[PDB]
Amino acid sequence: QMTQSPSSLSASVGDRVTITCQASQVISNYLNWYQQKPGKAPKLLIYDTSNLKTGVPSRFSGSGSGTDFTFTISSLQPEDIATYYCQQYENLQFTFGPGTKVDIKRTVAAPSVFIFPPSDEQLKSGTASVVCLLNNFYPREAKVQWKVDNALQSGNSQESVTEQDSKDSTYSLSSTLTLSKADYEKHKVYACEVTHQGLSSPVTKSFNRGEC
Amino acid sequence: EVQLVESGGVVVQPGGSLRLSCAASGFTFDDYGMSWVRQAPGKGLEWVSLISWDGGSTYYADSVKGRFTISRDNSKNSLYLQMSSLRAEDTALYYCASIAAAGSFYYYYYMDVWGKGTTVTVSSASFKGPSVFPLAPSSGTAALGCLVKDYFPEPVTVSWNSGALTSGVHTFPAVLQSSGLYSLSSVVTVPSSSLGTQTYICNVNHKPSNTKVDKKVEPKSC
Repeated sequence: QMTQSPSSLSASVGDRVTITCQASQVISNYLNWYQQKPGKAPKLLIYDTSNLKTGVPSRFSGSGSGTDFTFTISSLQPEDIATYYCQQYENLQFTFGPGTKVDIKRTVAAPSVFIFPPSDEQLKSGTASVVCLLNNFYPREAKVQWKVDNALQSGNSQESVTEQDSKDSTYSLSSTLTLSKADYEKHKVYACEVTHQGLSSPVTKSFNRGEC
Repeated sequence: EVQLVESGGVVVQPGGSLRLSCAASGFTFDDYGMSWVRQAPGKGLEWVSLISWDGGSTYYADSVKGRFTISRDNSKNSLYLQMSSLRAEDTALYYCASIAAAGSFYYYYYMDVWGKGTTVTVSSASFKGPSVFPLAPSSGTAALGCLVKDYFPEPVTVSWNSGALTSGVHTFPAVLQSSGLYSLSSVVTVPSSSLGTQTYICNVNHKPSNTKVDKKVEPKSC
């Protein structure tokens, strides 16, 4: 039951970042810290609480003892956007902590929202996919609610999110609602409602089945 | 250069067996213990097994004990992971890492060298090329895209206009559906003024099924 705090944080380039770890036992072997960037392998940055691996920049440091450890980035750089993990060796096992995801803080950007009905070519095969796009928003937190004739849909959608854009620091999100053709043709109004802190009120995009 | 290279990750049926390999180069392999660490899609790092320098000691995470066996052949600079009784939750990227030892009596450890990983997919699905459906621009800025639905296994690639269109493109991570097939969307935002004139074609390639598709996306015919 190792912990890390916070689970995610946003900071600007040049900000101090502080990430904490709680080991599951009073440490009796090394407490190490790793950096993992999107799509890449983990990299050791700090070993034995505070020692920098050869070649790691001076802005990284660590401290602690007992069960409580802290990893610091003195001045966040764009290349430091990553997930950071602490790691213990206790009870004859290596254990990695749950990780702390760091992204870039920028100004709030509300999503631009788009809904896409199922194509007639898809409906020929017996399934309907309805897609809702949330484009170029910040921060990451956003909620999509699907409604069909005013019935809230749960369990029948999936979503995914892009990595933070390297140039504008935004995210985008795609959600797909899937139903059978038979179910699709029993209902009229398909709606995606988006909640985000940049929107005064939630935005709803909708269509009526069969309309141009 | 010091390096570790994993291989052997493929699709394997639930209940099945698979052996992964890790080749070491550029250092004295038998001076180091070795570890396997895995990462399930979208999840954190999970250490799973380790082995001492000569193979005389092995250890496992409770999640894999009794199903996985770590071994090494120092004459071949190779580390292996034999997996058996595989489960959907064993689907992951598997990394090998060397165990550096230091401090008093060399009792203290860190994992300093890592490979790039090999991918294990535990599934009973068989190969399927995608169906590519339009996300038609609605009737300023318009959005359009392609829905790349119902393929197996990963990965697919998507380009727009043969790579000439990159600005405003977002290709999303795939999702694994409850059918066992993947789906992915790729979108682009473009000037509404362009919808009458400019052609938009998504180029989809699914090598595991030998499927290339070019899909033109336009406003709906009403």
